Amino acid sequence: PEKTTFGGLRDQDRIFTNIYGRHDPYIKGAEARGDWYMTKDLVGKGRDWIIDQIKKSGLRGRGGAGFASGLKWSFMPKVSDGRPSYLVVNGDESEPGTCKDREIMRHEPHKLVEGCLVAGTAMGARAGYIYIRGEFVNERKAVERAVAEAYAKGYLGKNACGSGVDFDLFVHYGAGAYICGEETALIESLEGKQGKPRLKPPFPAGMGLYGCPTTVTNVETVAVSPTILRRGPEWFSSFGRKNNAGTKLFAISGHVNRPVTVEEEMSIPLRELIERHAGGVRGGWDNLLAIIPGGSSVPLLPKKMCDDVIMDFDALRTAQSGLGTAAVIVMNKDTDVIDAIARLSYFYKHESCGQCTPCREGTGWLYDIMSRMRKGDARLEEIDMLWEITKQIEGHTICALGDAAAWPVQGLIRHFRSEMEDRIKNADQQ
Amino acid sequence: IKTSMNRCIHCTRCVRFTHEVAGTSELGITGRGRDSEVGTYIEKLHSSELSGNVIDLCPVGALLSKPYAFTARSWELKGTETIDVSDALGSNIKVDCRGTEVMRITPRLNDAINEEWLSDKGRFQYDGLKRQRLNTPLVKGAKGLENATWSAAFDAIRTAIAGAKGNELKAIAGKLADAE
Ligand SMILES: Cc1cc2nc3c(=O)[nH]c(=O)nc-3n(C[C@H](O)[C@H](O)[C@H](O)COP(=O)(O)O)c2cc1C
Ligand code: SF4
Ligand code: SF4
Repeated sequence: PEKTTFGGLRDQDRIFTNIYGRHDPYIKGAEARGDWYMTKDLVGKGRDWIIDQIKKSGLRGRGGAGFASGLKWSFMPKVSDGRPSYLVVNGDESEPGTCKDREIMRHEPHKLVEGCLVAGTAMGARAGYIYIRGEFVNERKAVERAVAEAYAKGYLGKNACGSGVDFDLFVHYGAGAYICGEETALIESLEGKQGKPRLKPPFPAGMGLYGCPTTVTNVETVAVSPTILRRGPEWFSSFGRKNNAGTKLFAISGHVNRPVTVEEEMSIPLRELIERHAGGVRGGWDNLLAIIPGGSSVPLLPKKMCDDVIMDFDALRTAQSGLGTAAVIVMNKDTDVIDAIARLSYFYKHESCGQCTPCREGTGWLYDIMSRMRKGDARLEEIDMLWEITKQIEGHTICALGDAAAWPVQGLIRHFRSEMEDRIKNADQQ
Repeated sequence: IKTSMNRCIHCTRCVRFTHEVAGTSELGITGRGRDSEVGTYIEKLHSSELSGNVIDLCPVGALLSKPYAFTARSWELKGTETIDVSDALGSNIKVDCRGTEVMRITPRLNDAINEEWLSDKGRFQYDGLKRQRLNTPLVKGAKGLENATWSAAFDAIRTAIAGAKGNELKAIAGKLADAE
């Protein structure tokens, strides 16, 4: 937590404690680990107190947005106009580099349920829905068992936890779509239609599920909120830098000696994280072509930038990338960056719902151009054309999947244009 | 309705019409991404009597009029603004003609009566304006109805009316008779 240096989080400061499933993930272990401790008091203190404590903690939103959780929760209506309020937890964790949410769902189900209770009381939501990926059948079974147990002991329902508050929780599951993770597209999917995002000028706080005020929040934010109210906002604020306070779950994947999911305070150096928790890059730090810091949506960073880069939101924004999800992917010198970015382009071409013209057409265009560049078929001007097309897509789409499709290609153009030019010229030469 | 779905830009005008206005709820966007397609998932035929309006609503010719297929181009047609006698709504229409032939009938905007919609019968009944037409006066003889001039037909009607008197003369007006 020291302002000069950040890293080396201790076990006493870790929110997610059975993340590795060495203990019983169900209610007996949850109670023995400190779950559902004094939820009666925290809920009874009123929605306003919870909102102010979350605001003071500085908890920004996990899941990619980074928007302050307290302000988003405070956008919820205070008094009913005849429309109930709903809490939907976005447990859809589709992202090519992110695996972190699955461990929370399968090994800490009760922290998530208790957090849903706390947040629904903070926002005055009568009912709650936990959206889960359809592929996560076993994780859904774990969450459903947690919900049933909480209902059995009276933690949920009317007079939940003994306080004069009423909250009902349901578990809903999709059928597989990356787009269904977006806030409006998730609402459309849960209503029963195609998971196509809704234009934002109507906002979900104003009009959401069944036309009623709703808030969509990630499992990780919902899970961390109750312990934030228990441990204290100052404790949560201490770890990170200014405006970037909390600890976050880092999922290291790719060419590392040990791929691990770990919890660490934000503003750790990326080199320190990779070397301590991941065991170092396969073949040493010297053997780095590039690292994708925040899952596939954000632009990649070359080794040189990865040397001094710090694992934070605003700093990665300064480094022309972003910490969407703490899903860091490491590539060796052996790796072909072109093929991986082409696979990401195919991913986005496959995951576009097709609603708006720019995404529906430009993502397939991007995939085709990247496929030709993967073999060297293209010309040297094709790179400039590719940059122009990425600029055409960005900002002109309904949701951010167009931006998430454009960004990796832009990062490839920006940092590894030399390798693309080499591949294009050599194929013509040979 | 003729379909060339390859020309389809994925607006949702046809789907929105079929749901909100026509109310048969037959068309939808089946698919995801670029290979998303418009149409009935099963082999179904559009049942509404307002089915013709999707052709006008379609901006890019993916939905087109099968009766009016490959017969003329837009610049070739002279449009005259008239009304539809198909029913008592009196839908305001624009009849497009090349030479002496009516080529197609399309609606006009009149919020008072027909917002901009036309029924299929009114839209596609111009086909029956070329068939079984009466061109000349006919007077009956032992050989049947035969060609006659206007004077001869009027003479026969005069000889017939001379016999009849008072209420023996009877008039029956049709569905398409005009006020004059
Ligand atoms: C194409 C697309 C896919 C997304 N997928 C997810 C996802 O799988 N999980 C998630 O938490 N957010 C996802 N998001 C971000 C959503 O906006 C998310 O519901 C919202 O940011 C959650 O807010 P929070 O930070 O308070 O949790 C996605 C956004 C887009 C545009
Ligand atoms: S950007 Fe892509 S995924 Fe988002 S609404 Fe448009 S077509 Fe659908
Ligand atoms: S109105 Fe025409 S262009 Fe639009 S979806 Fe229907 S067929 Fe396609």
